[PDB]
Amino acid sequence: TRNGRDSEAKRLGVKRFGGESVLAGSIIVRQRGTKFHAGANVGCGRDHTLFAKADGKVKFEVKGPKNRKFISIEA
Amino acid sequence: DKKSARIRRATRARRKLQELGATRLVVHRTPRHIYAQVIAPNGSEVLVAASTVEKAIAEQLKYTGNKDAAAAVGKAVAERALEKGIKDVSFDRSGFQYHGRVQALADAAREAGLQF
Amino acid sequence: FTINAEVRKEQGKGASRRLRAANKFPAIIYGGKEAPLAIELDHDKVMNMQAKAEFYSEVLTIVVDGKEIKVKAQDVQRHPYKPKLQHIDFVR
Amino acid sequence: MLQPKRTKFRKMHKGRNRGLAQGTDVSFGSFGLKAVGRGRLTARQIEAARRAMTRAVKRQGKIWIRVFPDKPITEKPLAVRMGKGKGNVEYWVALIQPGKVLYEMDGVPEELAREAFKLAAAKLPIKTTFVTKTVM
Amino acid sequence: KTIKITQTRSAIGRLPKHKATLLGLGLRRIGHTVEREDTPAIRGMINAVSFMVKVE
RNA sequence: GUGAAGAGGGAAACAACCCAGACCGCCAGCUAAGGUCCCAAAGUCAUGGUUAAGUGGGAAACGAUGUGGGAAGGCCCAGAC
RNA sequence: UCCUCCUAAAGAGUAACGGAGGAGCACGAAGGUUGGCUAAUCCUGGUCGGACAUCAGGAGGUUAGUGCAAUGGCAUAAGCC
RNA sequence: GCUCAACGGAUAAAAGGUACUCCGGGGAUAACAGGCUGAUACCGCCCAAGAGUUCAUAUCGACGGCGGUGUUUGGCACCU
RNA sequence: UGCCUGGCGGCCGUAGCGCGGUGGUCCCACCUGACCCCAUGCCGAACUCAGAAGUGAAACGCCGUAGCGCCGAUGGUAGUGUGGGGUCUCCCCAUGCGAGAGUAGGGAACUGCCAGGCAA
Ligand SMILES: [Mg+2]
Ligand SMILES: [Mg+2]
Ligand SMILES: [Mg+2]
Ligand SMILES: [Mg+2]
Ligand SMILES: [Mg+2]
Ligand SMILES: [Mg+2]
Ligand SMILES: [Mg+2]
Ligand SMILES: [Mg+2]
Ligand SMILES: [Mg+2]
Ligand SMILES: [Mg+2]
Ligand SMILES: [Mg+2]
Ligand SMILES: [Mg+2]
Ligand SMILES: [Mg+2]
Ligand SMILES: [Mg+2]
Ligand SMILES: [Mg+2]
Ligand SMILES: [Mg+2]
Ligand SMILES: [Mg+2]
Ligand SMILES: [Mg+2]
Ligand SMILES: [Mg+2]
Ligand SMILES: [Mg+2]
Ligand SMILES: [Mg+2]
Ligand SMILES: [Mg+2]
Ligand SMILES: [Mg+2]
Ligand SMILES: [Mg+2]
Ligand SMILES: [Mg+2]
Ligand SMILES: [Mg+2]
Ligand SMILES: [Mg+2]
Ligand SMILES: [Mg+2]
Ligand SMILES: [Mg+2]
Ligand SMILES: [Mg+2]
Ligand SMILES: [Mg+2]
Ligand SMILES: [Mg+2]
Ligand SMILES: [Mg+2]
Ligand SMILES: [Mg+2]
Ligand SMILES: [Mg+2]
Ligand SMILES: [Mg+2]
Ligand SMILES: [Mg+2]
Ligand SMILES: [Mg+2]
Ligand SMILES: [Mg+2]
Ligand SMILES: [Mg+2]
Ligand SMILES: [Mg+2]
Ligand SMILES: [Mg+2]
Ligand SMILES: [Mg+2]
Ligand SMILES: [Mg+2]
Ligand SMILES: [Mg+2]
Ligand SMILES: [Mg+2]
Ligand SMILES: [Mg+2]
Ligand SMILES: [Mg+2]
Ligand SMILES: [Mg+2]
Ligand SMILES: [Mg+2]
Ligand SMILES: [Mg+2]
Ligand SMILES: [Mg+2]
Ligand SMILES: [Mg+2]
Ligand SMILES: [Mg+2]
Ligand SMILES: [Mg+2]
Ligand SMILES: [Mg+2]
Ligand SMILES: [Mg+2]
Ligand SMILES: [Mg+2]
Ligand SMILES: [Mg+2]
Ligand SMILES: [Mg+2]
Ligand SMILES: [Mg+2]
Ligand SMILES: [Mg+2]
Ligand SMILES: [Mg+2]
Ligand SMILES: [Mg+2]
Ligand SMILES: [Mg+2]
Ligand SMILES: [Mg+2]
Ligand SMILES: [Mg+2]
Ligand SMILES: [Mg+2]
Ligand SMILES: [Mg+2]
Ligand SMILES: [Mg+2]
Ligand SMILES: [Mg+2]
Ligand SMILES: [Mg+2]
Ligand SMILES: [Mg+2]
Ligand SMILES: [Mg+2]
Ligand SMILES: [Mg+2]
Ligand SMILES: [Mg+2]
Ligand SMILES: [Mg+2]
Ligand SMILES: [Mg+2]
Ligand SMILES: [Mg+2]
Ligand SMILES: [Mg+2]
Ligand SMILES: [Mg+2]
Ligand SMILES: [Mg+2]
Ligand SMILES: [Mg+2]
Ligand SMILES: [Mg+2]
Ligand SMILES: [Mg+2]
Ligand SMILES: [Mg+2]
Ligand SMILES: [Mg+2]
Ligand SMILES: [Mg+2]
Ligand SMILES: [Mg+2]
Ligand SMILES: [Mg+2]
Ligand SMILES: [Mg+2]
Ligand SMILES: [Mg+2]
Ligand SMILES: [Mg+2]
Ligand SMILES: [Mg+2]
Ligand SMILES: [Mg+2]
Ligand SMILES: [Mg+2]
Ligand SMILES: [Mg+2]
Ligand SMILES: [Mg+2]
Ligand SMILES: [Mg+2]
Ligand SMILES: [Mg+2]
Ligand SMILES: [Mg+2]
Ligand SMILES: [Mg+2]
Ligand SMILES: [Mg+2]
Ligand SMILES: [Mg+2]
Ligand SMILES: [Mg+2]
Ligand SMILES: [Mg+2]
Ligand SMILES: [Mg+2]
Ligand SMILES: [Mg+2]
Ligand SMILES: [Mg+2]
Ligand SMILES: [Mg+2]
Ligand SMILES: [Mg+2]
Ligand SMILES: [Mg+2]
Ligand SMILES: [Mg+2]
Ligand SMILES: [Mg+2]
Ligand SMILES: [Mg+2]
Ligand SMILES: [Mg+2]
Ligand SMILES: [Mg+2]
Repeated sequence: TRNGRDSEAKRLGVKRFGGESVLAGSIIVRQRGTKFHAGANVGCGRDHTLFAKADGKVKFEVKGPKNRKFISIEA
Repeated sequence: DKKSARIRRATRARRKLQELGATRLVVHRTPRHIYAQVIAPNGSEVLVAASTVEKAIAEQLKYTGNKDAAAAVGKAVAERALEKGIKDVSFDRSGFQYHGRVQALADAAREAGLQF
Repeated sequence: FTINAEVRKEQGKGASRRLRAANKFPAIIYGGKEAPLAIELDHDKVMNMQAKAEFYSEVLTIVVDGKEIKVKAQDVQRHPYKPKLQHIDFVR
Repeated sequence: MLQPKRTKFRKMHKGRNRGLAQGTDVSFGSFGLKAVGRGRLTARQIEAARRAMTRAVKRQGKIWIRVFPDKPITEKPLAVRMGKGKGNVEYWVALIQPGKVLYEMDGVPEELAREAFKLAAAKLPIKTTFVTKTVM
Repeated sequence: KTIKITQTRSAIGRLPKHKATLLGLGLRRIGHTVEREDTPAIRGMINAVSFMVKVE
């Protein structure tokens, strides 16, 4: 065969889903590009990894001019 | 169109400043007149607002649209802001280059007592 | 150009197929300010009716519960390969 | 022999020819050869069935071909073991579900149409039927 | 108001969820007339394994 | 899911298919799959049709006034086939 | 050995001598931050100058660009200054 | 300070021959035969563009299509 | 109370395009000017400052229109969870869920605080 190669899988996705209680610093979404965006009390690291900046429940929203998915946290 | 280029030039400040959840002092400049308003951290409701369009301030000045007028507004806003109970604020220049009238407004707002 | 037609009570995939496998097929009447009306009717008549070119142009008066409703055949669903009708949309 | 002029990928998965067809109504011509059965028509079969039609109706009339291959079929050579790569693309096929109009015809009589579609229908693996363009 | 449920089929060649559902109803063997309190849940449990249980 | 590591009844015989999970005993009764004229436990059961090929009891393209149902479409008393 | 896509059956994971491509670096500015900016490709007019160099206006709007594959992402621009 | 790239790296340091061979094992794995399969092979059939002085179906039958057989080349590795 | 502007949101196409309009007393715009503040990899075009002769052209705001975009039932269809079945590459049946596309139709956004002018 000419090919027969592949990389190791990266385990990317929504780790904590909407409504779930998360602790301050908990990773909510591992992904490549900002598919989801950082809302209230949610960060965005160098890897575009969205993480909780406060102890609370995760909230998925669909707002903005371009209709993007945002992840917020509400205590 | 110019306006639309000024809105997007401002947006980065606004969207960064609403994330922090800070009370922003918006300053809309115009060839004739200058405006200024202290807006609540939510962004919807206004707490304090003043301008050269207000007759109370317009009656005093020579011409409404210059550095000496901007100071008269900048003083007026910060004079109200302290009476309401506001002190710690942010300054949203609103896509206007921080140099002339807006600087004269900002420095007057600092010299009046408003803390930023 | 007059056909007697019953009112539907069961409606879905289970009912429709049971109906279609009983010499009949489902249709619907709709238009104007009134609510839509789901209408069961016989196959062998309406199959012979569609051969005439007037069917897809002229006004048909469908008889339901005594009342005669005036309609035009807007849209229609043929069975993929077998020569038979699945469903008709009667605009008012 | 019909084939895509350049594609993204050379070799395609086998897949599963399921469901009903979409190109069901007779759109362009007056008559049409509808596929009753399920199957897959090769590039050769389509040409062979076209030649059988076009020669029956002579120079007159107009014919369409609603189906096109765009699916490469691979085949492993003779005296070759399993594995050691996906086989080489030999021929091209169009997957045909039930209901799919294959050929369409116009500018001929109804009497002479059916006879022309029999000659094509004989060439094809799939069981077919005659269909007329009904107005809505 | 209670409802009498009876197991009328074996729980051998069944899905783990259907193996669970009978453990949630409390049915052990075929021909076990277990009666339970009628709620929206228990009717759902019966609806999940309706093929192998009978209601009185 | 089953076997592996699960016997028992059925699929003629048939680890994995259908039914069903053997603690031990009894010359008790009710059922599952599957069956009920004889080999062999139980319907030569009841009613309404189909089949004439021993189909049932291996198979395709295609072929044919086989034979049942239907829903239509061509003509009569000026008498069509 | 490492990265990307599909196979992978709408969380993650998932094989084959299955299907296609890349990497063994680059950069004291290509980092930081502040303040700005907006693209492709055409149309018409214009010296040498022509399809295309540079200019003007109009059209399209992210087909662009992203130090390198592929993926996801970016006008608040992560783009170019 | 290592293409320790056979990239969880056996040593700092390593290629071949055996038909002169031997021991331990395997039908976990090939060569013969069997089996399952039937791409290929063989054997039929379906449509009819043409040849045949004219005339498709006396005899051939292109383009295509559908089966059988287990007779060839194969595949698989289920028995030994 | 209302009618007109501006500022900042909420909501992101029923909210956007085009076309047809109409508005200048303030509001906004161009416009005026270029020691001073500042600006151009050239250029007061841009950004900036000092202004008040002009206009509502352009840009903007408001009213009007379906040419598009956009929203979108009911019914059917596809698909599919579970237990069955068949003539088993593919279907079908009971029961649960149930699209997408199209169709009737909808459809020139709806608002929040705050400021100014005018009829009160
Ligand atoms: Mg991957
Ligand atoms: Mg993988
Ligand atoms: Mg808890
Ligand atoms: Mg960081
Ligand atoms: Mg419904
Ligand atoms: Mg169903
Ligand atoms: Mg109406
Ligand atoms: Mg081509
Ligand atoms: Mg699939
Ligand atoms: Mg499709
Ligand atoms: Mg289509
Ligand atoms: Mg090879
Ligand atoms: Mg009991
Ligand atoms: Mg009991
Ligand atoms: Mg063992
Ligand atoms: Mg057993
Ligand atoms: Mg047994
Ligand atoms: Mg036995
Ligand atoms: Mg048997
Ligand atoms: Mg066996
Ligand atoms: Mg046995
Ligand atoms: Mg059973
Ligand atoms: Mg048990
Ligand atoms: Mg058990
Ligand atoms: Mg037991
Ligand atoms: Mg015992
Ligand atoms: Mg009893
Ligand atoms: Mg008994
Ligand atoms: Mg039985
Ligand atoms: Mg029997
Ligand atoms: Mg016997
Ligand atoms: Mg026996
Ligand atoms: Mg007996
Ligand atoms: Mg007798
Ligand atoms: Mg009898
Ligand atoms: Mg009889
Ligand atoms: Mg039979
Ligand atoms: Mg036979
Ligand atoms: Mg036949
Ligand atoms: Mg016949
Ligand atoms: Mg008969
Ligand atoms: Mg008959
Ligand atoms: Mg009869
Ligand atoms: Mg009848
Ligand atoms: Mg009759
Ligand atoms: Mg590895
Ligand atoms: Mg995909
Ligand atoms: Mg996947
Ligand atoms: Mg996945
Ligand atoms: Mg999955
Ligand atoms: Mg793991
Ligand atoms: Mg595995
Ligand atoms: Mg792999
Ligand atoms: Mg390589
Ligand atoms: Mg330096
Ligand atoms: Mg730089
Ligand atoms: Mg930098
Ligand atoms: Mg500076
Ligand atoms: Mg910047
Ligand atoms: Mg691009
Ligand atoms: Mg990309
Ligand atoms: Mg640069
Ligand atoms: Mg090293
Ligand atoms: Mg090694
Ligand atoms: Mg090595
Ligand atoms: Mg290794
Ligand atoms: Mg590894
Ligand atoms: Mg090693
Ligand atoms: Mg030897
Ligand atoms: Mg030897
Ligand atoms: Mg020796
Ligand atoms: Mg030995
Ligand atoms: Mg092995
Ligand atoms: Mg041999
Ligand atoms: Mg052998
Ligand atoms: Mg055999
Ligand atoms: Mg065999
Ligand atoms: Mg064969
Ligand atoms: Mg023959
Ligand atoms: Mg023949
Ligand atoms: Mg012959
Ligand atoms: Mg045969
Ligand atoms: Mg043999
Ligand atoms: Mg073996
Ligand atoms: Mg094996
Ligand atoms: Mg043996
Ligand atoms: Mg435009
Ligand atoms: Mg506009
Ligand atoms: Mg006027
Ligand atoms: Mg100027
Ligand atoms: Mg004037
Ligand atoms: Mg004026
Ligand atoms: Mg105008
Ligand atoms: Mg408007
Ligand atoms: Mg309308
Ligand atoms: Mg909407
Ligand atoms: Mg839509
Ligand atoms: Mg929408
Ligand atoms: Mg709906
Ligand atoms: Mg409704
Ligand atoms: Mg529906
Ligand atoms: Mg399903
Ligand atoms: Mg099932
Ligand atoms: Mg059954
Ligand atoms: Mg829904
Ligand atoms: Mg819908
Ligand atoms: Mg739609
Ligand atoms: Mg469409
Ligand atoms: Mg329409
Ligand atoms: Mg209405
Ligand atoms: Mg209308
Ligand atoms: Mg509109
Ligand atoms: Mg409009
Ligand atoms: Mg309006
Ligand atoms: Mg209206
Ligand atoms: Mg709305
Ligand atoms: Mg409005």
